[PDB]
Amino acid sequence: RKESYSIYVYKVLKQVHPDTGISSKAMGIMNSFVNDIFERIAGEASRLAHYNKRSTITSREIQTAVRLLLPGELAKHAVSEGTKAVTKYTSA
Amino acid sequence: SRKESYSIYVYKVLKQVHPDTGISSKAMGIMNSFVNDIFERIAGEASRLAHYNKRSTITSREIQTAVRLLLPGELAKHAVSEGTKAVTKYTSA
Amino acid sequence: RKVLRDNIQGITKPAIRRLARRGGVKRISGLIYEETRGVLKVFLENVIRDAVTYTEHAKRKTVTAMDVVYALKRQGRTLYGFGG
Amino acid sequence: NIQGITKPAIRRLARRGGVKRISGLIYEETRGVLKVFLENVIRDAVTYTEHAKRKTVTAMDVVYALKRQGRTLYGFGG
Amino acid sequence: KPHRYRPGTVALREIRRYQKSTELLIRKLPFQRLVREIAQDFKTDLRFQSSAVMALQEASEAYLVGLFEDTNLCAIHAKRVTIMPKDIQLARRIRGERA
Amino acid sequence: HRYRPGTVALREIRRYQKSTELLIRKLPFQRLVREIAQDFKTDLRFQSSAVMALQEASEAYLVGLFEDTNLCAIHAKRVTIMPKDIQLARRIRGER
Amino acid sequence: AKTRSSRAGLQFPVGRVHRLLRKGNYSERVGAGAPVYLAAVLEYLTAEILELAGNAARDNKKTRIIPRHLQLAIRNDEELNKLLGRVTIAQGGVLPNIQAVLLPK
Amino acid sequence: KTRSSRAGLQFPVGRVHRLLRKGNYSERVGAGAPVYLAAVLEYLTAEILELAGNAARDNKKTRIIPRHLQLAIRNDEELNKLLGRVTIAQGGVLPNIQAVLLPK
DNA sequence: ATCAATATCCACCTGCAGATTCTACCAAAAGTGTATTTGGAAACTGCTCCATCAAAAGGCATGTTCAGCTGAATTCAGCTGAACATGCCTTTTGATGGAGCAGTTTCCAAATACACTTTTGGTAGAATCTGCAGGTGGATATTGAT
DNA sequence: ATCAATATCCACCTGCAGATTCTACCAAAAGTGTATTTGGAAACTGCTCCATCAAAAGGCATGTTCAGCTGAATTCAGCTGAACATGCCTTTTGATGGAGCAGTTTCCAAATACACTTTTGGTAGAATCTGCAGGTGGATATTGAT
Repeated sequence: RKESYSIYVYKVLKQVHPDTGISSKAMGIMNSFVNDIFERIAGEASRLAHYNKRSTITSREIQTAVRLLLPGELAKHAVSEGTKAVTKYTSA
Repeated sequence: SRKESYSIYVYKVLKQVHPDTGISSKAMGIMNSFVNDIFERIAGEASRLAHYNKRSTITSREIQTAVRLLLPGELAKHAVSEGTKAVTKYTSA
Repeated sequence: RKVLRDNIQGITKPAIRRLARRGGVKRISGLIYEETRGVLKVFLENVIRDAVTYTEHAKRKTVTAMDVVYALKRQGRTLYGFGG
Repeated sequence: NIQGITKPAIRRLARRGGVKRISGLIYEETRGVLKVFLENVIRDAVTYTEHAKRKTVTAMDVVYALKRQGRTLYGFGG
Repeated sequence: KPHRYRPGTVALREIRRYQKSTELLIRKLPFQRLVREIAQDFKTDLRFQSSAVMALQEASEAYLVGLFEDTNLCAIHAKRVTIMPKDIQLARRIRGERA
Repeated sequence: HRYRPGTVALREIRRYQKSTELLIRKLPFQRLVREIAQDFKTDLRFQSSAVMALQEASEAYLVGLFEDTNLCAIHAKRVTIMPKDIQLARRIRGER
Repeated sequence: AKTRSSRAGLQFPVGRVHRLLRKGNYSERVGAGAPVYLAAVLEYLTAEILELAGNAARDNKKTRIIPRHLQLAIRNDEELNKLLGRVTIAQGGVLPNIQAVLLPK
Repeated sequence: KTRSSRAGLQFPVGRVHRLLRKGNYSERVGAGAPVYLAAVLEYLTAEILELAGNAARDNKKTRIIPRHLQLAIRNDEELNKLLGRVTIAQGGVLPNIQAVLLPK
């Protein structure tokens, strides 16, 4: 028991900087980061669906939540990455 | 096309405290927003509280601690009394 | 319809003076008026931007008072009186 | 105890804040501010402690307290 | 005389008057145009419920008034009585709106 | 040899803005913490990381606050921060 | 057939509140005491602001509470002011308040 | 054959889904939502690790520590805005002295 | 600006220890395969509400004068707050134990979620009522000039 | 210390736009009869958490000196407030077309519910390593002084 995002953060770390490592304290920081952004996106998506009297959160709510939450350029790319993963997911 | 409101209840409480006083629709609009707002803050905090304690159900105990977290000093003390009193009176059948 | 331009100047010097009065201001430097317009515009873009985002998400063409109320709540400027 | 938060240590904080010159009355003003800050956060943290029926204030209790006060902290369990 | 109030007297008279009332201080139509312009040079073909426009005016006027109170405190603090762009900037920076 | 007033002050700002170590002594801080906690619930225990979160939160808060105080002092044509500067910053911040 | 409100000695709707709790996605389960306690707190708070608003209306010699009265009651009350510190009341205006330094010397 | 690999992500789509279902956000959760949300969380993570990595490199370090995550966040206009009400423990602050306070 | 004399910084190396990273394994999620449920999209269409226009009316925004008095400069010295050498004690920190206690287990009786079936309490308008917005006038200041 | 010039009050008045009630349904509580959990309540651990001890060491509390910063006191150029003449364009009222919310149905592609089969991620030891913390030695940055 007691799951965390460490493994995944690390894999991503090796993709962008194979040569670089990360300390425990820094890893704790990244974990807080992921949990925080996760709660903000889900929280907003939660409100969006309720405002529109829908009972299910689809990628569409996640997308608008992202546009509302991330500033300009971060939103564009996040949105790009997002629709890209749903496409590659559906196909095969 | 019917939309619910707290107007009926806000109006009853008004007569209780000030029998002689009325309330304009705009003032009632403000009161409705207020009730809805505090409701969400209390429910919101109760929701979190339960989650942090791996509990799947929100009980008067969550509402109580949410109330103490949200309201300042006296307001908290009195809301807690009314709350407890109403619960015990409710369970007293 | 008809091109909308320079409407920010619709926020007049006297309207800004009044707002400063309600805010308790006695004396106003000549450059305050353009600063205030700049600040209002930023305030309005951010809220309108979110309000319209809630509109498009509901697939509507009409921005509702609720769209604005939710945008205000997000921005930390909760508004009572239009919750209908 | 609050007097334990010393002048020199308050100077250090100020320095990291970019402050060059400090008035003699700043030390006591700072302590009053630190105390109000701690009372607000701890009170909330301890409310999460009592709620979980524990005798021990946890980092998570603090982290949640800080989040309520609009002071989100990263690195201690969220 | 011709009679003439000293500079500052009328300003104080105006503060008392506007802190006494609650009506919107910016003209209606002009403000609605501003909303429509910003909204449009943002997303075309938008319509607005009249109350939606009023929600924005009420909100933007409470914001400017609150901002001016903070601005005024920044001027008084600089030992002035006249608010300047410099004060609004200091207030916005401390409010964390711009930093 | 004696450095002129302000010179060592500037030097410290450079040193401290460069580091990340907690600037308040630990024991004293832990002591202040337990005392205040005692007023809300008696005989409490504290995870060591609970105490560290509080010190981290407190110091970042005080540092941020000194930044706004400094801006308020500079605004009044000063270089010395005073209680009126801290007071103004907290007022604008909405903490008062 | 007793309403839960009367069983609880309340004016506010216990049933409505309970329904709002279950449909708001706050938790998977909602205890029977939750809506009663929440309806009571909500009722107490609207009784607190109406008491003060009614008085503001009286001080202004009106019998009908309007938004401005609501504002005067809230901003003049330390705890309510704190609770609604980040809230804005449409048509409420502000408190009469002029910094001393600005008055005729 | 995991949903992550299918979506081509390093982040756990399955866990994000479970976290969404059990977080009391809505009665139901679409299949794409966890994928989409997972992609967004991975991207921002890469973004920060990218910049913090450089912060380490510019410090003659190979190991990313809190200080680096702080230098990456604060020196980036957007990340800074997004994390404006957040404090990175052990991150310190950006070196910065107001002009007026300088010598001569 | 240099001359010279303090202290400050800053490289380049360098040796270990505290953490990292690397391994070797088991439950609890995650992925499947079926079998049902269903939310909410597509297809109309009833009908609020919004965008527009017409038009008259006077509340207010514009500009211009004029000069009161406020903000910006200067000057100056009293005294607050920086830099320091001193002397000392409260903070560090490192085990060492003992123990108060978060975390788990194992029940299960009390409390909830469910599926219907009646029963009203509320909401949506018509039918009645009425504070009070807007006007008018002297009583009362408040100001600002002599 | 007076007064004109004006602005500010306060009370008295009265029809009407904006509340209050009065009436009717009906979406949604309330009452019942089962089928699940939920989350305490005892009993026990392995932890992290206080408590001491106990030295040593910075790091803090002091008392001196004096540099130079904060304010107080003066000036004054010219910005910004108060007033006035003009007449523009925001306000008000009403009338319409019809854009596009919203309400209803109709019902599949998609989500939920299990019952199982596999697999991945969190643990608790094992095999290196990135940097800290010192150590010189060499230019720097300060600050006093020709």
